[PDB]
Amino acid sequence: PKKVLTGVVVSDKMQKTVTVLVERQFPHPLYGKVIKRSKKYLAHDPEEKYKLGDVVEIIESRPISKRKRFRVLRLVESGRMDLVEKYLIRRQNYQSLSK
Amino acid sequence: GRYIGPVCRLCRREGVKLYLKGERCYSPKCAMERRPYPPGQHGQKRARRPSDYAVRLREKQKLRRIYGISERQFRNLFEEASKKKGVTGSVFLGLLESRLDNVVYRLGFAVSRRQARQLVRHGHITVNGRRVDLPSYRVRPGDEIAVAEKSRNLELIRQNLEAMKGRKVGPWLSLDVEGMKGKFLRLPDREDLALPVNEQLVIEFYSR
Amino acid sequence: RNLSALKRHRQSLKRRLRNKAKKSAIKTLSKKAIQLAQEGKAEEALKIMRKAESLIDKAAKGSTLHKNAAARRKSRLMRKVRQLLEAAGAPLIGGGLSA
Amino acid sequence: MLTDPIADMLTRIRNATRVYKESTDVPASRFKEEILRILAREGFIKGYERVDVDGKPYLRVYLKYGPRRQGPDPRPEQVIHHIRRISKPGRRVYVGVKEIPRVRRGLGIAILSTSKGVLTDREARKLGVGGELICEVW
Amino acid sequence: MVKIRLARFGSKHNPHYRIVVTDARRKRDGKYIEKIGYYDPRKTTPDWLKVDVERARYWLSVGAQPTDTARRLLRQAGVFRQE
Amino acid sequence: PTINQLVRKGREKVRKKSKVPALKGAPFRRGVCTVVRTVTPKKPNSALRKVAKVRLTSGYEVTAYIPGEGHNLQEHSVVLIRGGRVKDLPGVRYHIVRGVYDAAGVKDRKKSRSKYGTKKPKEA
RNA sequence: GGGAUUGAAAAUCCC
RNA sequence: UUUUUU
RNA sequence: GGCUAAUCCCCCAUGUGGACCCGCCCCUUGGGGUGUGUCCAAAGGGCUUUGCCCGCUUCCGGAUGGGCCCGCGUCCCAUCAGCUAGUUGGUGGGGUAAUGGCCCACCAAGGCGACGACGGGUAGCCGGUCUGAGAGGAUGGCCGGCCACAGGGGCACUGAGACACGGGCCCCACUCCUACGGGAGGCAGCAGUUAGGAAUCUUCCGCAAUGGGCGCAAGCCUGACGGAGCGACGCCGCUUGGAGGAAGAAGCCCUUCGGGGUGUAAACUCCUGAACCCGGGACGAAACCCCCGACGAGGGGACUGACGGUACCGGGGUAAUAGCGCCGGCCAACUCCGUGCCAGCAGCCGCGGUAAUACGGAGGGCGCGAGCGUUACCCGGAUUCACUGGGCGUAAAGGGCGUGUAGGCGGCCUGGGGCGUCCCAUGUGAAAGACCACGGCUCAACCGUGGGGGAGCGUGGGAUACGCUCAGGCUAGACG
Ligand SMILES: [Mg+2]
Ligand SMILES: [Mg+2]
Ligand SMILES: [Mg+2]
Ligand SMILES: [Mg+2]
Ligand SMILES: [Mg+2]
Ligand SMILES: [Mg+2]
Ligand SMILES: [Mg+2]
Ligand SMILES: [Mg+2]
Ligand SMILES: [Mg+2]
Ligand SMILES: [Mg+2]
Ligand SMILES: [Mg+2]
Ligand SMILES: [Mg+2]
Ligand SMILES: [Mg+2]
Ligand SMILES: [Mg+2]
Ligand SMILES: [Mg+2]
Ligand SMILES: [Mg+2]
Ligand SMILES: [Mg+2]
Ligand SMILES: [Mg+2]
Ligand SMILES: [Mg+2]
Ligand SMILES: [Mg+2]
Ligand SMILES: [Mg+2]
Ligand SMILES: [Mg+2]
Ligand SMILES: [Mg+2]
Ligand SMILES: [Mg+2]
Ligand SMILES: [Mg+2]
Ligand SMILES: [Mg+2]
Ligand SMILES: [Mg+2]
Ligand SMILES: [Mg+2]
Ligand SMILES: [Mg+2]
Ligand SMILES: [Mg+2]
Ligand SMILES: [Mg+2]
Ligand SMILES: [Mg+2]
Ligand SMILES: [Mg+2]
Ligand SMILES: [Mg+2]
Ligand SMILES: [Mg+2]
Ligand SMILES: [Mg+2]
Ligand SMILES: [Mg+2]
Ligand SMILES: [Mg+2]
Ligand SMILES: [Mg+2]
Ligand SMILES: [Mg+2]
Ligand SMILES: [Mg+2]
Ligand SMILES: [Mg+2]
Ligand SMILES: [Mg+2]
Ligand SMILES: [Mg+2]
Ligand SMILES: [Mg+2]
Ligand SMILES: [Mg+2]
Ligand SMILES: [Mg+2]
Ligand SMILES: [Mg+2]
Ligand SMILES: [Mg+2]
Ligand SMILES: [Mg+2]
Ligand SMILES: [Mg+2]
Ligand SMILES: [Mg+2]
Ligand SMILES: [Mg+2]
Ligand SMILES: [Mg+2]
Ligand SMILES: [Mg+2]
Ligand SMILES: [Mg+2]
Ligand SMILES: [Mg+2]
Ligand SMILES: [Mg+2]
Ligand SMILES: [Mg+2]
Ligand SMILES: [Mg+2]
Ligand SMILES: [Mg+2]
Ligand SMILES: [Mg+2]
Ligand SMILES: [Mg+2]
Ligand SMILES: [Mg+2]
Ligand SMILES: [Mg+2]
Ligand SMILES: [Mg+2]
Ligand SMILES: [Mg+2]
Ligand SMILES: [Mg+2]
Ligand SMILES: [Mg+2]
Ligand SMILES: [Mg+2]
Ligand SMILES: [Mg+2]
Ligand SMILES: [Mg+2]
Ligand SMILES: [Mg+2]
Ligand SMILES: [Mg+2]
Ligand SMILES: [Mg+2]
Ligand SMILES: [Mg+2]
Ligand SMILES: [Mg+2]
Ligand SMILES: [Mg+2]
Ligand SMILES: [Mg+2]
Ligand SMILES: [Mg+2]
Ligand SMILES: [Mg+2]
Ligand SMILES: [Mg+2]
Ligand SMILES: [Mg+2]
Ligand SMILES: [Mg+2]
Ligand SMILES: [Mg+2]
Ligand SMILES: [Mg+2]
Ligand SMILES: [Mg+2]
Ligand SMILES: [Mg+2]
Ligand SMILES: [Mg+2]
Ligand SMILES: [Mg+2]
Ligand SMILES: [Mg+2]
Ligand SMILES: [Mg+2]
Ligand SMILES: [Mg+2]
Ligand SMILES: [Mg+2]
Ligand SMILES: [Mg+2]
Ligand SMILES: [Mg+2]
Ligand SMILES: [Mg+2]
Ligand SMILES: [Mg+2]
Ligand SMILES: [Mg+2]
Ligand SMILES: [Mg+2]
Ligand SMILES: [Mg+2]
Ligand SMILES: [Mg+2]
Ligand SMILES: [Mg+2]
Ligand SMILES: [Mg+2]
Ligand SMILES: [Mg+2]
Ligand SMILES: [Mg+2]
Ligand SMILES: [Mg+2]
Ligand SMILES: [Mg+2]
Ligand SMILES: [Mg+2]
Ligand SMILES: [Mg+2]
Ligand SMILES: [Mg+2]
Ligand SMILES: [Mg+2]
Ligand SMILES: [Mg+2]
Ligand SMILES: [Mg+2]
Ligand SMILES: [Mg+2]
Ligand SMILES: [Mg+2]
Ligand SMILES: [Mg+2]
Ligand SMILES: [Mg+2]
Ligand SMILES: [Mg+2]
Ligand SMILES: [Mg+2]
Ligand SMILES: [Mg+2]
Ligand SMILES: [Mg+2]
Ligand SMILES: [Mg+2]
Ligand SMILES: [Mg+2]
Ligand SMILES: [Mg+2]
Ligand SMILES: [Mg+2]
Ligand SMILES: [Mg+2]
Ligand SMILES: [Mg+2]
Ligand SMILES: [Mg+2]
Ligand SMILES: [Mg+2]
Ligand SMILES: [Mg+2]
Ligand SMILES: [Zn+2]
Repeated sequence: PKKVLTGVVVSDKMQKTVTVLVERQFPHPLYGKVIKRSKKYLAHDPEEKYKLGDVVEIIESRPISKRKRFRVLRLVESGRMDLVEKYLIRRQNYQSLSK
Repeated sequence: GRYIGPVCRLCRREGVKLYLKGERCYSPKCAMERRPYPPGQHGQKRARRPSDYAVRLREKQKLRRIYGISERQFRNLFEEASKKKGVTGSVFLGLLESRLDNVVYRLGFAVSRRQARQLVRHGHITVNGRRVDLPSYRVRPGDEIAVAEKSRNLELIRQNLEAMKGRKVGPWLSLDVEGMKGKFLRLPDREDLALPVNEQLVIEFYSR
Repeated sequence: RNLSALKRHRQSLKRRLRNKAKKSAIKTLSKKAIQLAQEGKAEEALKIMRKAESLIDKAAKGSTLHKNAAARRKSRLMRKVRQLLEAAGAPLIGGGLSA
Repeated sequence: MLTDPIADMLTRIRNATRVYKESTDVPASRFKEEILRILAREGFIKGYERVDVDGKPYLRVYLKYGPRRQGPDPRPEQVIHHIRRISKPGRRVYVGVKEIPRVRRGLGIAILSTSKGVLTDREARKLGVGGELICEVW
Repeated sequence: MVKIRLARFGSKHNPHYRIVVTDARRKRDGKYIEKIGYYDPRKTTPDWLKVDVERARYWLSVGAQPTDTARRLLRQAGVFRQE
Repeated sequence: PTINQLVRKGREKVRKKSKVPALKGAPFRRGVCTVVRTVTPKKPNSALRKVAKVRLTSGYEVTAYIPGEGHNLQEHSVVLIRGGRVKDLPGVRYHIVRGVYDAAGVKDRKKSRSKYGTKKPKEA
């Protein structure tokens, strides 16, 4: 089975490429509670179909570039920017906590 | 090499008759006769109430010294029994009673444990027709423990089997006295043994 | 001292010269053929491209190009010629390529 | 807002038994009602019944206790000696069917919520399913 | 070339072999593809040779190559007997 | 600490510091003596305890206790260091092995001869 | 370095 | 002043 | 500079077939078929020389080994907080077996980070191992698997495979030869030397076994391997005797001076017989090969030991090494003399300044015993980093207070989905180890055969209470 993931597009800004953010849930190995990690995958979008906020399935593929080993399978759900703004706000908080 | 030295001195320190001497632990000379107090300069002094450890220690020695075994083989035997299914207590005993050297004694081929040890070590003992010169060898149930016909004319063997005419044998043993054969029928039970030892004290010695 | 696996190094250098030279001719004819395609001369480019192909598949017979390495060059060659021949096309010889 | 309604209910019962209340109200929820059913079946409470209190539904829980005891401190033995929430919010506890515990060497229960419903441990092992471990009761 | 050969699993002066399928390039005692029997040269037990013929016959179909010894044993369990 | 807190920060394994910087954590280390002294001990006791400064093959210079009733240790003798402190002298963390290269064993020692490094005598 | 001194020492005192 | 609270 | 052979190199041919451009068909990333066009094959040798054996060529498939890619897991420091220019993506190209910024040209301006980027420190990883009731902690020697390296650094060539330990080139450090112009090296292979170090072996035998390379074979090579040697370094088995023997010798020790102790211990009586001598004397070894049969099946037959004259069997046969630690409490074992805060002991608490069971010796006793102690290190006791399993009024610990970002957490009812969670099946979880059973060395250690277990993840099927999510409703929280 080629691994299939489902995440949300957070970056339009490349050519023929979208950044998909894929959340994950699991119990902590020692302390047990359900914890929530999330990793960004660089997915291949040859037709520039998919846009910001689109929740898409992502599928393990033959390497397209560096950092690119997945293609966009299909659009599960379109246009939820709430997920994007959660990630935007977070990235924006990093401008404090320096000096 | 196991403990080699005075013995009817250990009869004394345990406060119980130890039959390692063979005969004369029966005759009124065992020194458990008219000297039941422990050896040394402070033997006749009033003993102090023993520590909870002191009790458990003297009880294992009571058992180990009876079978004439080094702590090494003794401890290995015990750790073996705590793994096998069944009561760690009794199983331990059945393993010491399965030692060939002890079996030879129990069968009355030799007077003492120590003498039975020398008879095995010197090849006078047959197991199922073959010679076995290892005292630690474990006897299985059903095996025939006989006297090698090379030594069947030896006066020490005819001596011990002379006194064995009509004497009864353990309910887990049986022997033919003329052909000098003998059989290990089954493992002995806790009840089968009259040993003056509380095993639960020995299990508790190794808990620490 | 003086192990006679030195003989292996001796032969190494002979094979070096054989392989080296075969490939030099491959490259020199391919560029010659592509040049003529770029210059519109259809017959001459084909007549040369055939020798390049023959030279390629011949180098695969030995241990020079043995693999699909031969097909790469053949594929890339025929592609470039037919495309470069898309400038007043008229593929005269038509020998190498397909109808 | 209430934080963990189940532990809240378990505690309402816990605190009420230590002063030997006859009854105690807990805010009404179906899931809570399914816990109360297992306890009522298992003999830890006389039982429960729905009831309104100022318009809003509640659940009266009718506790039970032992016989009055002999000299000093006549207060009876408890039927519920120990009630303890296990899988709380902020650390959730699920067990497979082989990971289901033996509570007080069989003399207690462990109320499991399973895909086949809220079951005691015995019922769940017999049904052959695991799930979220709600509490020990013994 | 995949081969059928013996690997030593006894102790010193107590050899015991595992008739074994492995690539000829691994160590004699190292990782192998399948165990297809055993061999006790000193014949200490009533059964000191076993094969599972039908499995040995498989590896010969796909081109395993037995040692002179492995073949001598496979012939004993009759891998090649054809009547 | 809430479970969440344990997920965020977690417990911290306690790092045990070594009481004996005999480097390479070796069982012994040999050195050459610098001084041989006699030092007054801590409060509840009084004596003249024999010690020695030692340059070690570890690159260290430390004091070491000379066990036994008498010693042949001089300013320049070479010795082997054991480890284990002398309670009642401060800053003395290592002992000296008696019966090693230049530190003779204790003469006329008849009871505990493994320690203090003396052989077995004959009885006529 | 020995006496006084203290349970014994420091100190102090005496050849 | 220092050890020892018997 | 010159001659020459070939299973060396090349050209033409035959095209089973394959390769490539294009078209079409089916599949769906570059998989399979098809048409036209183009391009591509080869090598001989041996005999029992009319037939067979060893090879050669193109293609399809199998088998084995491997390259590359992905999910998840993988130590410490935040007194490392911002990092990034081929850096992130794109188009075209180069390269390779093959994807890919792997490299290149041009275009866009991205990519990563508090879920720990970047930097620093440390370190091969795993099966397993030690420990622990477990959860965990620690560790990665030997054996097995993967990786990386071959004096340090870089690079390629040959080839199915290498960027190659005992192959090549270059730079650097070092040693050796040097006619000073220039050369040769590379034990982290086996042994062995030297240096460091508390410390780690034989410059051994053998190709008989197993395995590897080449050869039709005979055979050759193999410090892989199989054996021997040294070291109580570990484990296991074994001996230093057994039975009789005084209300009890001498000596030593204590003493109430009566006696008590070492102690059946010795002496001595009887018996056995570790060592050692003598004779016999292995398994590990049956194929390859030869003969019959067709060089098959099958049968038949012959040669082949390092260990080693070792194991083992039989005969003879001698009473024949004991040590080390401790005895104030924890902790089993106590008295005398010596010494007087000295000499010394001490793991901690503490002993010793004139009666010390704590120092030193003796007698005695306790504990182990070919060992026994010590030091170092690891886990344990330690619920003393507390998931199991701790805490913060006065013992270590509530931030001086608010506002609020991220995050964690979320009242009652219905429905959808089924992500978490649960069940079934199935694949995987190498071997060894661990566990149970039986068996082989006289036992054991050791070894063999069989059996069972297993968290995790893949896949298919299912359940929906709870948590998640989407849709709807309520008013007990909150707000107005
Ligand atoms: Mg999502
Ligand atoms: Mg875009
Ligand atoms: Mg994690
Ligand atoms: Mg963990
Ligand atoms: Mg856990
Ligand atoms: Mg697609
Ligand atoms: Mg789909
Ligand atoms: Mg997010
Ligand atoms: Mg047991
Ligand atoms: Mg049981
Ligand atoms: Mg009897
Ligand atoms: Mg019986
Ligand atoms: Mg234990
Ligand atoms: Mg050379
Ligand atoms: Mg050659
Ligand atoms: Mg040119
Ligand atoms: Mg041509
Ligand atoms: Mg090549
Ligand atoms: Mg819990
Ligand atoms: Mg599970
Ligand atoms: Mg349980
Ligand atoms: Mg549990
Ligand atoms: Mg069932
Ligand atoms: Mg390999
Ligand atoms: Mg098999
Ligand atoms: Mg057979
Ligand atoms: Mg068979
Ligand atoms: Mg061979
Ligand atoms: Mg066949
Ligand atoms: Mg037939
Ligand atoms: Mg973590
Ligand atoms: Mg977190
Ligand atoms: Mg931490
Ligand atoms: Mg260090
Ligand atoms: Mg230094
Ligand atoms: Mg240094
Ligand atoms: Mg110490
Ligand atoms: Mg004053
Ligand atoms: Mg006091
Ligand atoms: Mg010439
Ligand atoms: Mg020439
Ligand atoms: Mg041709
Ligand atoms: Mg054709
Ligand atoms: Mg086209
Ligand atoms: Mg054609
Ligand atoms: Mg050729
Ligand atoms: Mg011919
Ligand atoms: Mg001919
Ligand atoms: Mg000819
Ligand atoms: Mg394959
Ligand atoms: Mg493969
Ligand atoms: Mg560190
Ligand atoms: Mg970066
Ligand atoms: Mg940089
Ligand atoms: Mg750069
Ligand atoms: Mg490209
Ligand atoms: Mg290549
Ligand atoms: Mg490509
Ligand atoms: Mg462009
Ligand atoms: Mg992350
Ligand atoms: Mg994030
Ligand atoms: Mg680094
Ligand atoms: Mg390192
Ligand atoms: Mg264990
Ligand atoms: Mg760990
Ligand atoms: Mg480690
Ligand atoms: Mg680890
Ligand atoms: Mg590790
Ligand atoms: Mg080694
Ligand atoms: Mg191992
Ligand atoms: Mg080995
Ligand atoms: Mg390894
Ligand atoms: Mg791998
Ligand atoms: Mg390197
Ligand atoms: Mg290098
Ligand atoms: Mg080749
Ligand atoms: Mg390499
Ligand atoms: Mg390399
Ligand atoms: Mg070398
Ligand atoms: Mg060389
Ligand atoms: Mg050279
Ligand atoms: Mg140094
Ligand atoms: Mg040195
Ligand atoms: Mg060796
Ligand atoms: Mg061959
Ligand atoms: Mg021939
Ligand atoms: Mg040679
Ligand atoms: Mg070897
Ligand atoms: Mg031993
Ligand atoms: Mg005697
Ligand atoms: Mg005899
Ligand atoms: Mg043989
Ligand atoms: Mg034979
Ligand atoms: Mg041969
Ligand atoms: Mg013939
Ligand atoms: Mg045959
Ligand atoms: Mg004999
Ligand atoms: Mg004697
Ligand atoms: Mg005591
Ligand atoms: Mg001492
Ligand atoms: Mg005196
Ligand atoms: Mg005195
Ligand atoms: Mg006193
Ligand atoms: Mg004393
Ligand atoms: Mg003393
Ligand atoms: Mg003594
Ligand atoms: Mg030791
Ligand atoms: Mg510790
Ligand atoms: Mg702990
Ligand atoms: Mg601490
Ligand atoms: Mg806790
Ligand atoms: Mg519990
Ligand atoms: Mg605490
Ligand atoms: Mg609090
Ligand atoms: Mg205070
Ligand atoms: Mg405050
Ligand atoms: Mg607030
Ligand atoms: Mg919020
Ligand atoms: Mg909720
Ligand atoms: Mg939520
Ligand atoms: Mg639903
Ligand atoms: Mg639907
Ligand atoms: Mg599901
Ligand atoms: Mg499974
Ligand atoms: Mg396994
Ligand atoms: Mg374990
Ligand atoms: Mg057996
Ligand atoms: Mg299973
Ligand atoms: Mg599934
Ligand atoms: Mg309203
Ligand atoms: Mg209001
Ligand atoms: Zn007696």
